[PDB]
Amino acid sequence: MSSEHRCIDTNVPENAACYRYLDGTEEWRCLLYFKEDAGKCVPAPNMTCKDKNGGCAPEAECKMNDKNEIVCKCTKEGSEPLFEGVFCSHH
Repeated sequence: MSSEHRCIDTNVPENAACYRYLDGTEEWRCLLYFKEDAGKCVPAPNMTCKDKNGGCAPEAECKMNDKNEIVCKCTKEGSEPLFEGVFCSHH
């Protein structure tokens, strides 16, 4: 990820990613196969797309793979997945 969007204000939970937006706000999200609860990212090995979009960014498409794997897709053109699609960004 680009250095400008690394978080610098938030003490990020374990097993979470964090993105700092242009407006100065920061958002942390648990990594895939983890689920958020009060500041902790709990292991969630069989979470599905029905539970908060599988942990994929809200604007992403979540698909279940044949192996029961979560596949996030960033659909906007020139959008690319960060952290396997927990966030989607331009380039």
